[PDB]
Amino acid sequence: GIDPFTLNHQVMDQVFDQVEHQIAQVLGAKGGPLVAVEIDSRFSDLGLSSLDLATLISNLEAVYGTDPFADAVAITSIVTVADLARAYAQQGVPGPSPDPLDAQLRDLRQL
Repeated sequence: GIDPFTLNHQVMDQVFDQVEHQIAQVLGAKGGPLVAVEIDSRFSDLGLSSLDLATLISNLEAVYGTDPFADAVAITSIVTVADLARAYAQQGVPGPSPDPLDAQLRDLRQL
């Protein structure tokens, strides 16, 4: 039986499996040999180039319909599989304010 603590691993594994399938899709479509996706592996090491990495993200975005720019604001922080998976693993929790105008109303307590 799963616990809250192990659920963090489950959700991380969940997005990992998704990413793995998408990586195989990318390399498979391009006609390149499918490399084994290790969680601590670098996308560039798996065979994903700068453009392919961006494509991989978009392929995952098109799955969930979500894409956090909060923590994943720095594309250079997306190096290993765990880095990209981490971003989408933290899905379901309100982080930044979706609207900056109402966020302004929260700060602006004066006239």
